[PDB]
Amino acid sequence: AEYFRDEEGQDVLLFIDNIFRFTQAGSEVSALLGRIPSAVGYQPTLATDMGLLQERITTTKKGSVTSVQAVYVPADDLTDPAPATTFAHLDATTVLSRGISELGIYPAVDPLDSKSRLLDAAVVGQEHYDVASKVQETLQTYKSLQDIIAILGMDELSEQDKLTVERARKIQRFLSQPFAVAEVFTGIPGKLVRLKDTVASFKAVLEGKYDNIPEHAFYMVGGIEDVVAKAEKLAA
Amino acid sequence: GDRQTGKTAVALDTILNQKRWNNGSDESKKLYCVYVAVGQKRSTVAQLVQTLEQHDAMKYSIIVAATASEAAPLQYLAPFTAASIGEWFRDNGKHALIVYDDLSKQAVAYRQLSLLLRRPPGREAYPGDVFYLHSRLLERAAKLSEKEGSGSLTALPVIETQGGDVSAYI
Amino acid sequence: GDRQTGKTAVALDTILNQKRWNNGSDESKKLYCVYVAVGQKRSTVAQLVQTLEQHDAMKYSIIVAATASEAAPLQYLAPFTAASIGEWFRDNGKHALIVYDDLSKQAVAYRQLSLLLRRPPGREAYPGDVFYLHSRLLERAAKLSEKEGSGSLTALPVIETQGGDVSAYIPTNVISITDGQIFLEAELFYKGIRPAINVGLSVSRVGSAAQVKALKQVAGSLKLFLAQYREVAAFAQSDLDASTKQTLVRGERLTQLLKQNQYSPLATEEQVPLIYAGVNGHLDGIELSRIGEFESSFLSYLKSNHNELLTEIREKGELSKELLASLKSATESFVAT
Amino acid sequence: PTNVISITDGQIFLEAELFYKGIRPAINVGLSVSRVGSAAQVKALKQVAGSLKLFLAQYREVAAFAQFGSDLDASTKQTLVRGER
Amino acid sequence: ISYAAYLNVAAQAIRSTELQTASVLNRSQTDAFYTQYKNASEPTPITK
Amino acid sequence: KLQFALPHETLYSEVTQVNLPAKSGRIGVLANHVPTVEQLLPGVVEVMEGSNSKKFFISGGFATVQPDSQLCVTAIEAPLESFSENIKNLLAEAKKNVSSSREAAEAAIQVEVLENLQSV
Amino acid sequence: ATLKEVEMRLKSIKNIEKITKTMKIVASTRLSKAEKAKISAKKMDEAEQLFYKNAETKNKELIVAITSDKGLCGSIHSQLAKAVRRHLNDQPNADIVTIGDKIKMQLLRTHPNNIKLSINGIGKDAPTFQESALIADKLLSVMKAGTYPKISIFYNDPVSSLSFEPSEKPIFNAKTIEQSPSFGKFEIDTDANVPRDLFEYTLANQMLTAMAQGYAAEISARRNAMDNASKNAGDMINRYSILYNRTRQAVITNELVDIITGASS
Repeated sequence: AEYFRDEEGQDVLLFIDNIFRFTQAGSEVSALLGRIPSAVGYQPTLATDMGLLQERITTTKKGSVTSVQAVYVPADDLTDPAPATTFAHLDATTVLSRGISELGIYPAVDPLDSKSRLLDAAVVGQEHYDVASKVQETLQTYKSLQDIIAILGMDELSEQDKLTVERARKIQRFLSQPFAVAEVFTGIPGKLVRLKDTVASFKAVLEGKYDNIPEHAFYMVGGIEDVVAKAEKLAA
Repeated sequence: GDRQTGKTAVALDTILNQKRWNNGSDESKKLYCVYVAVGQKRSTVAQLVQTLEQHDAMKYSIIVAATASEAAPLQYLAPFTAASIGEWFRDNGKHALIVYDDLSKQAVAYRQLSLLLRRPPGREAYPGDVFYLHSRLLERAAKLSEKEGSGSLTALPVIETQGGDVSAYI
Repeated sequence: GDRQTGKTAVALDTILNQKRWNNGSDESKKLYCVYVAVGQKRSTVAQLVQTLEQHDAMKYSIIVAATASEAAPLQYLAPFTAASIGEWFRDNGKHALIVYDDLSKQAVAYRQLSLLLRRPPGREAYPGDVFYLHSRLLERAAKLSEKEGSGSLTALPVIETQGGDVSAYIPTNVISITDGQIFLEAELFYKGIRPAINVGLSVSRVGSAAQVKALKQVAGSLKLFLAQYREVAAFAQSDLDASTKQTLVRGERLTQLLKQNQYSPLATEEQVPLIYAGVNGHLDGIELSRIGEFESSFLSYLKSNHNELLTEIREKGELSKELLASLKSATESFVAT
Repeated sequence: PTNVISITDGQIFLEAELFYKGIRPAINVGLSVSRVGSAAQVKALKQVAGSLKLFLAQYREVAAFAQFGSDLDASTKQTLVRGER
Repeated sequence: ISYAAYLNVAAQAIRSTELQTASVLNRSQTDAFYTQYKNASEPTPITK
Repeated sequence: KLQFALPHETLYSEVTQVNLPAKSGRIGVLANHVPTVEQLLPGVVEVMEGSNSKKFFISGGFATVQPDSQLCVTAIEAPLESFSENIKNLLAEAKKNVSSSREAAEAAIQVEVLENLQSV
Repeated sequence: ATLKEVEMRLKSIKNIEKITKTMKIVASTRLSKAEKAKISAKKMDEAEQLFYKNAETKNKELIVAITSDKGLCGSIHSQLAKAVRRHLNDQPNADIVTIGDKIKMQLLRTHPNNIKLSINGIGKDAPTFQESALIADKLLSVMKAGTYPKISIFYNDPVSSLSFEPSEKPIFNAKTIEQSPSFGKFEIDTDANVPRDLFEYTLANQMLTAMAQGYAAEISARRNAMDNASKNAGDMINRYSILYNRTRQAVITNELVDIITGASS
């Protein structure tokens, strides 16, 4: 990766699979070396090995290596030291869920469990942040609202509340990208939507300009431009 | 508190507030603040440094760095060395402050060292002299008797508690 | 799964079904089974052997035996040695099934070796490189490339849960390596559900990729129905909603249906009909006690009346709408009687 | 404790919570057994205390149920009242 | 005989088409007891 | 208007003529009628809203012309068609029952009801 | 040990969550029937109330109360108990007839003299006219209800589908009917003993309605309570989960240390 970054000056993206099995491998080598297995078995050199590895993953003045790593939590014990040490090195976490995939939303991202530390009013812009925050608040309120709204009845929603429910369900559908690799796999042409147009799309939805286009005309539909077409097809 | 709850930010705000006081001409209003970055990513520190230099707070402050990459004995020696600089200020009779961020990662460093010296593990595998390290470090931070100078060295050691269950040895 | 709850019994059922395919000439249908008895009493294995002889399964069976008396070095090498035998069949392009039973006793033997060799023991006092042993063993099971000749060596490792513990070091490692799990459950055993498999905690990472197309067609519904039955299971204990109650009727009948008298496997060409009936919900109209009698009777009714259908299901291996139509008619007719 | 338990002919567990509950000396007779039966027990006391065990055992079950505070039948409340005294 | 006893009895008799909804039949026949309390003191709970 | 209300049901709780069987014989109400209170006996009832008429068998109740012309019948559940043979068989048993046993009164109400049923 | 004792207790909490969920659902099922009934009953009552209003009703004494034998259906039992006690300050010498074991027990403590009649075999069943009629009949015979020219009944008005307020109303005696002035703006002479019939009749009609209102409030309260319980159980699950996880790690660490210490020698 570094040959690409340093010696070909090009941005890279390096996937790693399970870092649990990275840890397990390291733990074994420690034990083989006869060194005292540190707490919860893990090697005493657990921290340092990650430290070297994930500081060779950085933005140099000539390139930047991005790395996507997979964290196989040990029985979902985030409490365990090996995940904790990993999370310290990690900057963002993308938390795919199967519930989301079951809502037919591809990407499978669980939006209330995906967080980055580069999400800020400064780092990604105030506008971007505000748009994100509103959408997040919308989703956050929507989920919580759906808990007793579903049970009690959808009529229990106020005009404002169902404005939010409508917007939320429209957003929820709007999230799904029929993306290019899975053009075949879902069967629906891909959508690669540029960053500027992503912000723009959510601003408009926040202003509820497409709160006249039903929620299922955004299902498996890309950005704002795309749902102009789909709006037309919905009518036609 | 818990990891990256803006863990860094709390300390940063103190340093920032003590810009007006520190940019005073009164030597009794001079804090000389040291940020010891232990077990922290060199990138993150560089962003922090840039933040500090944006608020031009760097000119009254020192950064000592012992990043995650940097080896465990260096990490072990990082708080002790930093405190010496603080004592020079202290022994100017001038007020100082030192933030040991994260002293919890220093504990892990001393743990590593102890284990690698094949010295017996203590509770939670942190050696029994983990206490000794911390007590020696912390009690070297003081505002000396007025005769010996009014040089403070205020300590804010930043502990990253996993689980937030503070009934934990470290 | 749960300790000696006929863990070996669950395994043995498969071996018996391999007789049916074995009888057939095709060597893709000749899976040459290997049961690898690790740390097992000679009497217990004698009973196994005797049972195997009774079902004439010995004529493709191999019993690799490292008995309880047989020492820990033999036990350590016992799955590895067995695997090598498997390579010969596989290399010949044939297929075979190796059942490693149980790696839990293999682990202990390795523990005995390591501790005695004074090597530092890993987590839960089981050697540190026990993972390395298991990973080597369990990755030898492979469906080979067509290029390097299509062969296979199916494997089914058996792990004995120490009081149902699945968080234990030896289970956790193995769970990661394996492509599926089957998780036996004590409540189910007690509730007379034999097999006592808890299908919620059973998973397959190969799943539907292999299985008869016919059986796939008539069992998508089954997954969904059972899913509801599980959720609405706890609603079984008063004054209950009609919707839930309908689920309970369909679901309970299904639960009885998946009971099978152990050491008796069923022919797929008749498995497809039984599930089909359930899919057509005609079993909703059959009393729980009478499910069992119904089942055998339905099979006999199909055997006399619609053995054209049975042969069609078998040979086509797929179900045409016309075949499902005729099958439904047969089910209706039987259900009426 | 494990080693001793095997060696001995009885265990006489005292429960701390029951100390606080007001049995001082405390007891915890669910974890107290003497499997050498009524041997070396005075004959009179053997006769009288014959169903003392049954009452207490029933009391133990009943008391647990009573804590859940479900609508109790009179038979359970006979036990409960008897047990308490 | 009490007026409300009279109507009750009439309703009960009238649910004797001959075949009627279960809820009607149940609403015309439910078991109960009356525990009179003489004081504390109390005549025994007995079928109302 | 009329409000005809049962405990378990409700009927008319506009109704231009109502014909009721009462302790005052039989009463017919159209528009304003005197603001009477009469206990209704077990009855064969006709209720007409307009000319359209629906006929009810009622286990008795109470009748009250409210002084605002809101007729209010409150009565205990019996419909005519729902009641309307088994009771006649039952009555034979109940008559026997009068010999042995309040039950005498019960069977007495039942015969009154049977006669009234026979009327339909 | 710790780990297992945590785990069994956590299993208890899990079972509790499940049960409190289940109970809430079954309560909802029952609630539907309760509400359905309550409309029909209330309609009948309203027609009588039209009489009492227009009549200008012009209202030892009785206190009647309604709760169920069973508990765990809101604070129905004890909020009503407190409010009975308040109205037992309002009439110390009143004879309390308690319909329901839970209200029976609490009041029985405050005055056992005042407990005169009590009724069992009602609480587990939905309100029914047959019951109401019999209770009324016994009230007249046993308590000589008409002698006490004030009657008051307590029940739970189901204020909102999420609420219940214990409520009371006064049953209108034959004395009440008698001294109602605009009674005379309803025609009767002396042909029937309309006070003595209507009194009996409204004793039951009012009582049935009160029971229906009460039952609906009770079952709704039971649903509400059992819902809030499920939430509380979840929190306890989470708390024991953290304890379980930490406890598991600590045991592992302690065991490892012992082995290591042995190995070191």
